[PDB]
Amino acid sequence: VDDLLDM
Amino acid sequence: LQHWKKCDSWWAKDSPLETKMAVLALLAKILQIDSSVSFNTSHGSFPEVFTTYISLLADTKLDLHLKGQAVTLLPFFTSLTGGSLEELRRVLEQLIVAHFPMQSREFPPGTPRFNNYVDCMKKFLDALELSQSPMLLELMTEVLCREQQHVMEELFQSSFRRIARRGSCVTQVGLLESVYEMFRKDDPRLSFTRQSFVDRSLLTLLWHCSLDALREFFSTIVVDAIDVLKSRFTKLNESTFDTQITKKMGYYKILDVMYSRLPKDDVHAKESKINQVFHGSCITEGNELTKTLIKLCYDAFTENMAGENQLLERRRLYHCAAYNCAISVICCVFNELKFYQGFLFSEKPEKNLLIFENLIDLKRRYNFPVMDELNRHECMAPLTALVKHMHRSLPRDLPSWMKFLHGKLGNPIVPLNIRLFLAKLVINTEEVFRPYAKHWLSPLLQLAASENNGGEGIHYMVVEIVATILSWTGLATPTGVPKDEVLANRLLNFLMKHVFHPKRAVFRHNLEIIKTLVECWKDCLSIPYRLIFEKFSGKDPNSKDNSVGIQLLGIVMANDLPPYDPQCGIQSSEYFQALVNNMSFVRYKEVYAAAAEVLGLILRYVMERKNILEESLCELVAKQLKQHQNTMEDK
Repeated sequence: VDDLLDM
Repeated sequence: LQHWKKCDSWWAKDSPLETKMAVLALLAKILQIDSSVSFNTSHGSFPEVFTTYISLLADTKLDLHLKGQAVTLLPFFTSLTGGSLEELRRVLEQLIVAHFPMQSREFPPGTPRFNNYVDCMKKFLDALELSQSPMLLELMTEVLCREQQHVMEELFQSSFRRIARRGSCVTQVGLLESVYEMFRKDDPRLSFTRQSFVDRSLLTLLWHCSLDALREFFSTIVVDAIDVLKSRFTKLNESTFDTQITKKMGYYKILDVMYSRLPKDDVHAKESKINQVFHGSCITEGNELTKTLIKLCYDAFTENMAGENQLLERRRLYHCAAYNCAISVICCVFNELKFYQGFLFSEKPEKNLLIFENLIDLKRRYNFPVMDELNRHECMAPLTALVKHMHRSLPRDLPSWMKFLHGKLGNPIVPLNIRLFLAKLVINTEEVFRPYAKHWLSPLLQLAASENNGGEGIHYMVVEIVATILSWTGLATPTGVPKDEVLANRLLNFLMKHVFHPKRAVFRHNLEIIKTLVECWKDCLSIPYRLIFEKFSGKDPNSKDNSVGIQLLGIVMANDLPPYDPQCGIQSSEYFQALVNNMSFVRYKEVYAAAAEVLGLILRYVMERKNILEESLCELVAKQLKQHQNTMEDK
């Protein structure tokens, strides 16, 4: 879910 | 004001008391026509009048009205003053410690001491408003912030709004700096008081500070909270660290209110005024340091909750704070429904909504008050706003992560506290939520069908579920789907079993739910007629309590007349006899006559459906009325 974070 | 040596013939410690009041009125008026053009701005014998207070504020022989008026002179005596502030501060310190307690529960109101105390507080707000001054604002807040809701702080809050509206950005920087530096610094005090510093003063001012250069405060300070939020986790080694969950908590609570107010053109544009998370010297093109640092909220969502802690309430509302902040940054900057979804709704098994909520509060309803009673909990207003906004900014994948989470987890795998919290976000949002009701109802009505909701019989939560459910019927129209039937049967049996209330106006309302719950919404009934007999048939000459089964049979009649007593384990030869026999209980009108009112509809049914029982029920009725004809001509 770290890629729903960031961009 | 020029005759100031002759004026010093008054103000003596030995002065007549009415004239100790009367002298103040002249200088109190003079500065209102003069506007401080002499004896104020480092001019005249100002040091002499200003040091005369050292003799006056030291007296003991007083009511609070010499002192009460004296504090009302301060708005002028420290307008624009760059010094002698320590001369004022030490007499304010000696005044506040003597005259006002540490807690207001010292007094019942109408005792003279309390009426005088609240008047000193009025005169200080009268002083604050047209001082516009950071010195007084600081000194006031530390008199307020000692317990919650104790001096009717809702009157005090008005002064903060009033100075936040009418003033310059440079004076407001002075206000905001002084209250921030008070909150920021870590000189040792109670954590509860330490929260109330931001929560019940600073924050109230932020919401009402002027539209332009409010950014000047946040752009000056932003590095501090960001550098604070990134550490301390290896130092939770003693209890005094509640003073620290407080700092991270407040530091979330002084920026969500700045994502609030502020323009989209400063927070997401080619030019990043607030580029100060980094040095900002090179990052001036475009803003994204927000989505660099959402990681901080992420930690505040997804910490795997501790096995044996003893600060869980402060943990809980900390997790809430950063969740509000995640709302506030996302609903401004991260404009895609893909990033409104984001991490914000989509967790790995350290799931959000399981963390924000206390798991032992019985959290019961009251159908009889005096929503913002227990909807008064955190996040609820923000989440109604979040969904309401994006409903104007357009799908099942968003609620799939919610409705089917609380729905498929009918088990204790979520506690009831979680399910009701999810359900509250439905109830207040039906008009925002109509399109998905078809598959939402299986979860949502399963909740009201579940054997416990905390309701001792019917309670306001089941009333809200069943009202929302019915309210969907026109567009949604769920009937005959395989689970709907076996749940509706459990609803009707419960709604009817507990229908009674000691208060007639409430009982009449429970009954009116049934009327629409059948006739607008179910063929799928299996009407609970085996109950209905017991709800009327128990004989006693002074029973009122037969009457409910009369009224209730009147509901199961009036819905275009379903049949009565099909195969329900009871005998027509006994059942109808009692239902007539009720009209012998002539002590109360609603007991006897209402049975006849029902029966005059039963004949109209059975005769027009052409069934044989009117050959007997007409004889049951006729047999009983004859007993009145010979004995009770009026009845």
